[PDB]
Amino acid sequence: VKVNPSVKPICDKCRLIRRHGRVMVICSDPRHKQRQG
Amino acid sequence: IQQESRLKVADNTGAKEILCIRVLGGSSRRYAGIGDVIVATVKDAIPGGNVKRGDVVKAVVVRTVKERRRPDGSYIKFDENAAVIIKPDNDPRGTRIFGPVGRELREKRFMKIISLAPEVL
Amino acid sequence: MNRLDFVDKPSLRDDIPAFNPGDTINVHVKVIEGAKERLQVFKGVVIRRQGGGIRETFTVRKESYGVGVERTFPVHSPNIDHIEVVTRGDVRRAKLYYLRELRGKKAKIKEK
Amino acid sequence: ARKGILGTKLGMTQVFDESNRVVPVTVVKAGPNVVTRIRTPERDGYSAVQLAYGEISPRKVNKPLTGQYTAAGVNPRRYLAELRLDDSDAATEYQVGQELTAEIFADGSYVDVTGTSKGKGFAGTMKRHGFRGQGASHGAQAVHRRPGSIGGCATPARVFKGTRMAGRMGNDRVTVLNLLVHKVDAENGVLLIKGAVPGRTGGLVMVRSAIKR
Amino acid sequence: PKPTKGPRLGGSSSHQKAILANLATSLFEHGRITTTEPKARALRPYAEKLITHAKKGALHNRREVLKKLRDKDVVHTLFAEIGPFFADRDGGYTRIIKIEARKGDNAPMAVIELVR
Amino acid sequence: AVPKRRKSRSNTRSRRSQWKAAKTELVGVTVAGHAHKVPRRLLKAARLGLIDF
RNA sequence: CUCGAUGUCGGCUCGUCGCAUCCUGGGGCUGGAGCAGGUCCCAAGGGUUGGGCUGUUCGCCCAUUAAAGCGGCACGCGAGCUGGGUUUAGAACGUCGUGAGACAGUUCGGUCUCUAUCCGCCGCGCGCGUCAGAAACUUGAGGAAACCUGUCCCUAGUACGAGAGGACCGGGACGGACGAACCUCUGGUGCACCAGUUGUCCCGCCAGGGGCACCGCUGGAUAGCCACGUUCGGUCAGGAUAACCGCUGAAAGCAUCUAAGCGGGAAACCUUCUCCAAGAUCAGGUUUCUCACCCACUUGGUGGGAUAAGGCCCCCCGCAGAACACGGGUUCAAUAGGUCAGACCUGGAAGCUCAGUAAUGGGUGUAGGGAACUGGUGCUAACCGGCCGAAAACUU
RNA sequence: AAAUUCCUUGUCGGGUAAGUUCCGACCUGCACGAAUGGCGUAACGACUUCUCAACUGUCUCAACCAUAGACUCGGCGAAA
RNA sequence: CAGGUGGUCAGGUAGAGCAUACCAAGGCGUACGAGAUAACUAUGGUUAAGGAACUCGGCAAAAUGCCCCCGUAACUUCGGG
Ligand SMILES: CC[C@H]1OC(=O)[C@H](C)[C@@H](O[C@H]2C[C@@](C)(OC)[C@@H](O)[C@H](C)O2)[C@H](C)[C@@H](O[C@@H]2O[C@H](C)C[C@H](N(C)C)[C@H]2O)[C@](C)(OC)C[C@@H](C)C(=O)[C@H](C)[C@@H](O)[C@]1(C)O
Repeated sequence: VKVNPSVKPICDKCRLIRRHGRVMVICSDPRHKQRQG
Repeated sequence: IQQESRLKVADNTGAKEILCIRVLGGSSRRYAGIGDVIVATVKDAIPGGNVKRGDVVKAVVVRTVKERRRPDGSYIKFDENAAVIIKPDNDPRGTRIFGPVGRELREKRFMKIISLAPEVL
Repeated sequence: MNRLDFVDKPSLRDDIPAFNPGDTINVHVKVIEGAKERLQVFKGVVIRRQGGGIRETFTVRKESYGVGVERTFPVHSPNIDHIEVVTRGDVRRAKLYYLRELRGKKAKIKEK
Repeated sequence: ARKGILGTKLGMTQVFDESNRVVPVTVVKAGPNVVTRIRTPERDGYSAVQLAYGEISPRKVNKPLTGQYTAAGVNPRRYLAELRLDDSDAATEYQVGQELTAEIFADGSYVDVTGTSKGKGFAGTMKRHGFRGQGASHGAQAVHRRPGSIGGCATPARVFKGTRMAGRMGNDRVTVLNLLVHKVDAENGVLLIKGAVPGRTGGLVMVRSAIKR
Repeated sequence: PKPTKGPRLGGSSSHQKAILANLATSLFEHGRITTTEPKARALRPYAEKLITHAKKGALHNRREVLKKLRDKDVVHTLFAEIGPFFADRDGGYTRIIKIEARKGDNAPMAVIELVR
Repeated sequence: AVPKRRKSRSNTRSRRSQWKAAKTELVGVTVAGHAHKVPRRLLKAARLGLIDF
């Protein structure tokens, strides 16, 4: 995961889901898999 | 037998003195036994021969005045300290060595000094 | 020590010669150097016998190659099966800790 | 169950082992003198056993103690120590009036031996805590062997608790673990223990089987 | 005598030797000798050993008693009367008794006596 | 260092009171005369005689 | 704030805390083939060396190393130390000033005070409490300590790779540093040991000693203490977890580790272990022992007194100790001492004898001396003792 | 590159394992220089600075011993 | 009051010495004591292995120590060293 506290989608497959406190994204391809804070 | 300890190089490469620079084997290790690699500068050799002075070279200890206990129950005290310089490959930089060697070298396994010793133990 | 005396009483060695410091003796020790057995006949002089019973040890001093060796064996130790005494001698000291000549002239304790 | 027994230590020796090595060994007379008085995990929630060991005259012990020896049915013993057993009582492993011996430790079975140390006196912070105490020559006025400092200035305007300071060391019950018994003399009592048992020679020592195998 | 732990009597060990030999000289003189209790505790074994030599009674015992008590004559009396007087007692030649503590230092005083 | 402050007479007195003196006496000891109460320490030289008073 | 004084730098000693983690632990991504490597997440339990140049932190370097953190606490720490540096007085240079003098210019020299009252902390006690008085064992709330890590061998030259190279995961060996305990071994020491020995004096003289000269000095040296010594420890294992991973699964006919649910998950947290511990006033428990016990009152309660069981004080002690405590012992005794036989230490007594011109050497003779260690033995000291100690007011 | 240089650990060599110190040479000498002496100078120096062997508890790493204290007991009995 | 105070005489034995060690004449035990293996402090002692690694710096201690006999560098102002 790349953790930067200002999270956006990268490609046209990232889903800005929310998951138990941290607001992560998932494009189902762990190229970034980034997550907020 | 530690850093800053002159001990006579007993092999045929000219050096008669080495100040142990280090005691190779562990972080903050202090005392090198009968048969553990030390670093060593060369305090005193023959001019022109195999080795010069001031060389940061490994060595192996074969004589320590302090009694080494063997796990049988006996000891081995020698008269004067002694270190045969070595290479990083299981070979002494020298070809023969002068005087007995502590048998506590079949284990650390440079079993070429225990080969080329005049008398092991 | 009676019951600790018994702790070591079935742990003794027998018939081993009488020897005090001064006697040159000849310790045939068991060492397994290389093969499935080996015997090294450490010859030298007894420069010490720090006693105690089983805890008793001698210190044979050999002079090997222009360099001595002070080899401190225990009596009763099972890596010893022949403490041959070569030469006896009635010396003045009991600990012979002065044997630091190596010029040989005085390295030899006179006969008896 | 954790097979333990009492006993006193008679001193150290060395014994030569099978492989022609040395065994700097401690002799502990755990001899066949340890009797019991069970401690139910129901009356008092232990599941422990009360091992006795010693030889004293009736005249030597006071009435409460001899009453407990009589109610257990045994002739008094200078010591009377206790050993935890388990989450279980099991009602058949022991008995009140039982007899023990050093024989349970079966020559190789590692023991862990516990007992009070030798008092190292009122020992200062270098016999007590290993302080590389201040220098000895380069001007050090009077502070060789002396502590040094105790904390900082104004926020901890106080010495923290548990500061390493001088005080009476020694005598504290210590447990030296994993002492492989070299021999067992059930024919005159003792139990050899390859190691260094804590305590004065001739003092109480509880030889418990290990926990670490 | 095993040694003493702690500070030796008088000053150092040499003064303790001298103290002991003096106390034993006057003990084998008068029999009944008052000291402070620690002096008598140090002297009881020492004196009893000397009297062991006394009841031995041979030039080697005389020469090993004269290596403590310089005096030839108190030792004459040792190996004359005090010696044979203990023809029976194997050990137990002296006897400590408690006197009242010396005023001025409250030093616990004790009188050590040859048993008779 | 010096006393930073003087002592409240409570503390002062409270450990002037821990300045006690010991005791022992062994009453009814027949010696020459009327029974003297010498201490249990000394009663052997009380009996034998090697005690003043 | 402090000027009727808050002692300044560096080092040492001792710490301690933080996480902004150098290593060790778990991970995600990688332009990550394998080795690795680079970056981000969690993680503070341990650990984080030795030297050369410098007053130096700052650094640079040598040899390592698993790694050789970055900070806080009066740039922690001078009633704890050093005083090398700063900013006293002397002196010299260079420079400034006519000059006295001056320079965050330099270079030599240059007093570091206190017996600890209160808090703190480290140890030890006394008094009471704990609803009768003890005694033995203990429960364990709550604490503290402790927590490191490398190499090598098989796996396997396997996988991964054109090949040099080269695994993960698992099983075993050898260590380093740290700590604890013990004294069997090595080794240190040894002021009541043994012998040798130089000066001098003495014991009437010789012989044999002894006093003093660092214990005269030198060779040893048991006990004790100890490390350079030995042995042991670090863990395995459970629970909940972080990061991360995951299943079931909607809202929001899907997709999602999340909303309900469940699972994995680390040296970090509680456990596990070692140690303290019921003053744990919530003052515990199992058991054993003693229980009329006489006076006076205001019958009683209430005081007193007497003791029980018990403990103390005295005394003989201790490898237990500053005092105190603790442990052992007290005549039915082996507790100290002595005495005997030992283990050991020393090293070959004295006398007598014989050889020798004599110095000195052989015999009697493992002698003789002797301290602690062991076991005997009722000879000496533990002494025909003093003290302090119970009786519950009662309820569903 | 000095008792003299700030930059400054100037640069190069000797010495070291590693040398901000030392030695020799160089020479933009911030700011050397001739009786406020210039460069030397054998002997001398409790002067300052460095290197080397003997040696050692200084140190790695401390341990044990004796006395003077501390501690206990009796006596007198302070101080800031 | 552990300081300071002029000069005189000054023995023995070992020693070069009036130093030093032990002693004569002569003095004195000179003024809080008894203990007691605490830490720690001072004064001394000794130490395995190593030998400056300590440090600001070999500070401190250590070693060298004396008699005789050989031998003795650079440099020198020709004395030396
Ligand atoms: C016979 C004993 C002496 O001990 C010493 O020499 C001390 C070591 C001094 O430190 C000397 C010596 C020194 C070298 O070491 C400390 C030095 O550094 C220092 C300057 O003065 C003092 C302790 C100074 O205090 C300090 O003085 C500074 C001015 C302030 C300090 N603090 C900030 C408030 C203060 O503690 C002090 C003022 O004398 C001046 C004390 C004053 C009463 C005296 O002068 C006394 C006569 C002193 O001679 C004395 C104490 O009796």
